[PDB]
Amino acid sequence: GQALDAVRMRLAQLTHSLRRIRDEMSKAELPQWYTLQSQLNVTLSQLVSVTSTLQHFQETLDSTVVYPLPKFPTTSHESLVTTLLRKKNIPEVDEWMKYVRETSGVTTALLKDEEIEKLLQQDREITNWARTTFRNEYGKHDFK
Amino acid sequence: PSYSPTSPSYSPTSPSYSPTSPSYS
Amino acid sequence: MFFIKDLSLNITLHPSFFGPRMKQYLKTKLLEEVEGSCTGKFGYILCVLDYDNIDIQRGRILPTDGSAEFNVKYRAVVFKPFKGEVVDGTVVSCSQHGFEVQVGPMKVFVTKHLMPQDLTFNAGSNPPSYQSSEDVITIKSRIRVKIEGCISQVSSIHAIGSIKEDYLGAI
Amino acid sequence: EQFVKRRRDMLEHINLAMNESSLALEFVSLLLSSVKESTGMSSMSPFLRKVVKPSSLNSDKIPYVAPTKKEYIELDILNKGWKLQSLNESKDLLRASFNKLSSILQNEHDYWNKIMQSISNKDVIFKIRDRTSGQKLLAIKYGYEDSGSTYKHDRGIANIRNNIESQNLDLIPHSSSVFKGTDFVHSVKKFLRVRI
Amino acid sequence: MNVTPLDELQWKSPEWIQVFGLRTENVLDYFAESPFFDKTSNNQVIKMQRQFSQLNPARRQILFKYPMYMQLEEELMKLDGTEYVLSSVREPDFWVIRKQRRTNNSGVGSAKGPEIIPLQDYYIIGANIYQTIFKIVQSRLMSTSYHLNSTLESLYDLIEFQPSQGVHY
Amino acid sequence: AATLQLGQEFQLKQINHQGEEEELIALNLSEARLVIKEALVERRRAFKRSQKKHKADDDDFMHSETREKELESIDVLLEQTTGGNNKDLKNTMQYLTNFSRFRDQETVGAVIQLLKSTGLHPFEVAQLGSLACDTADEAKTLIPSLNNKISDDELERILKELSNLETLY
Amino acid sequence: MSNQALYEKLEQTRTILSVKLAELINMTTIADRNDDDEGSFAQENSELAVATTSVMMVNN
Repeated sequence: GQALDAVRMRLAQLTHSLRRIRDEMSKAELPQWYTLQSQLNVTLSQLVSVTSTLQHFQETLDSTVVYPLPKFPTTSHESLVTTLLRKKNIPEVDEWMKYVRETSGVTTALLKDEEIEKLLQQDREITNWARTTFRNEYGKHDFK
Repeated sequence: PSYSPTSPSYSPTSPSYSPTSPSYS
Repeated sequence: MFFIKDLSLNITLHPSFFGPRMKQYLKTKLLEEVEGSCTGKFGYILCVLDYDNIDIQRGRILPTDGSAEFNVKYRAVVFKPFKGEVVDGTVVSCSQHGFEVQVGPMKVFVTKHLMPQDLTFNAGSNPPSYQSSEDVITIKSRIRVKIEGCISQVSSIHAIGSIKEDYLGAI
Repeated sequence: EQFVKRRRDMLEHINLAMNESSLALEFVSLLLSSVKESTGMSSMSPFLRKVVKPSSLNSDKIPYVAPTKKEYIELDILNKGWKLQSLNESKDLLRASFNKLSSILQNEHDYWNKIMQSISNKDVIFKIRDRTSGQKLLAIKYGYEDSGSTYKHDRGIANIRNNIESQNLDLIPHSSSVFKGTDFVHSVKKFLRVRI
Repeated sequence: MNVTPLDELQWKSPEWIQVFGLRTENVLDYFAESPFFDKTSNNQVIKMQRQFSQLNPARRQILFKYPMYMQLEEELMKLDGTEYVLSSVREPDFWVIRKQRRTNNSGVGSAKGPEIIPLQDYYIIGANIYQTIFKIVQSRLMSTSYHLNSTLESLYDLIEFQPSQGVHY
Repeated sequence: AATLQLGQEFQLKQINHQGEEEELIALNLSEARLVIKEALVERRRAFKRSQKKHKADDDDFMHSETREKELESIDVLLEQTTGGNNKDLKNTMQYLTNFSRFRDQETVGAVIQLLKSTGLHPFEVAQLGSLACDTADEAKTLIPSLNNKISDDELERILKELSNLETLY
Repeated sequence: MSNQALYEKLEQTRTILSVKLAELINMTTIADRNDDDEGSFAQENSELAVATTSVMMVNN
């Protein structure tokens, strides 16, 4: 419950920041650019913190089993229950996902040790080489 | 205390995207 | 410790300021005399709220000199500690007898008898500091001090604190 | 009108983004309310408070699914796939940003060079704040005030304006702020005539 | 081959409710023909055993309320494995089952009874059936992030810069 | 105030100029710094309005990029609002700025909500807002009032959440 | 004055260098790394949150 409580408070403050940026964008007059940048950066880093904390406590969230209250009446609140207990993406995200699979050529249910595995090994090395090259370039010139 | 509670942001107008397919017997 | 309190003051206005703009002179006098002061009854006077909402009272011309005295009430944020208070602060100066920690606008001193022996004075370090197995305390190091006593004068309040027990030192 | 259209579009987009985010808080506020009522009361919306007494979320235990090669390698190569797409979009967005920046930036170097090679030295120069605009503009003192003249009516101050249409430089005096047009030269051109 | 996740899978059987109707007596009978009911579960084995024999907080409340539920224990205690049992019922529209698997560890040194372990969540709402909240939260957050990205790229397109003023609109 | 001995001058119940009892108000470094900054900028705006009466730029002060820029804006504010005759105010403001745990108003509100949701004493709440403790026992020893009054799990949760809430500089 | 401008350009240059190195490492190991050894520290625990953090890096 502690992990979900932290999840709750952080998500609540994130929603509060979203409400903030909303009611300062809803004005007919746009404020100064700098205030918009500050709000954007704060809210966006807060979203990063949300993602990181959600990532930290995956096990507590997975262990929890959802069950309706005995006192909660489903006969009158079935619409509210079905609003919360359904969780599919917006279609423009699933069609974006399908277009991304098609554009990249990636598909992840039949892959085996032949050509794609030699390509996978031949990719690791470019990253390491580029990292070392830029470390060398940084070391070449004194930046202090 | 609590500076301000959150405004109710319910969206009942959201149509939902529940896939329905296993109806035929 | 920061708190909101209701304060009053008696201010004497010179006869040469007797004109239609007397409220402005009273406001300037109040702001210039009260803000930043220290009173042993209420600690340092940090700030005054609702400047536009200053309360005023009718004048009462003194029978001896002609200066008009006014009673002004307001609400102010002030700082004052209590016995047994624990506060974080910044090390100011290092000495062999102990150290001095600035907390808010005040100074709390700790004597070497008031820390555990694990903290040893190092003078060869630049700056000289207190070094232990886990905690190192020096300039600009956040240090928690448990205030034990306070001495109040007209313009300032000094404090003496101890860190003799556990969970004290560098954070 | 396109600005209004795009502003409405981004408003409705952010509203759609926040509508789904609200439900996350709605579902997750229940646990503390179940554990501690008083702290949890404020978390939920008033409508959800009216819906039911909140004790909804209670702790429960479920075991972790037995792992195998089957889903982690597919997941991590699918994530490689999504991050290769983010790299692609990264390169494309950076290229577009740099193209826009290069085009605009070379435009202001064009105007900058025009300004630099259009200005001569000439007289005593400062920055002043315009009464109507409020910004800083270059001004030149041309008047005989320092030369010994006692004429107090005019200060001999002319503001420098870079002509947008002709890409040239013009001088606008302080006193004659009524004539706003291209016929200023002939309208203000006065002279002294002696007839015998 | 694209498969719809079973968590969102919803079955409707109008013919069964028209013929028999919704009741706790035949709620398991209603569930039997669903895809979620595994044919390898010991419940089906008990069903064929019964057929052959014929041919030849609220947990304690629902425990004591029905005798067929009793018969369910005295026919299920002998067989250990994946089994389907009722969780709770509120009439006349809401039923939920309890999806648990049993391992009757009768080894020496364990004074506890058979081990009961959850496997899945199933909710019978009306004539419909419903089956992770982590996925819901991450999906909502990612769609929100996509919309925010679209809005911010549009706003940055609207942005215009001049050296002598800064950035304006 | 180890034993919550606040005396008559700082009683929990305060009598205001309106004659109604109020809860004693305690502010940590962040709340006090934000309040004094708001008061100073409001006074500067009032002074400018008065000067315009006798005869845009203010948005950059409240939003500071860095600590050094915030300190420079603070110095300008003191020069234009205080007159430079009050060194104690400058020292207090510098101490607030250097050791402000939280810079944004929303995060400070989050900290206030987290600390005062349990209904603890305002002294303890302000102390917790001022002090960042790694472990619950550390805070309990350094705050003797918190002993016997808050469960260790709750204090640990609050401290961890507050440490997570700290905005990176 | 001019010394303040010197210092400001100093953090300007170092921030360029640091963000350059950051975007370099992010895009190079944008291909997520799976290593059985405990020494490696690369976590991708939630599916689409990864792409969100990626576009985070891009926008920053």
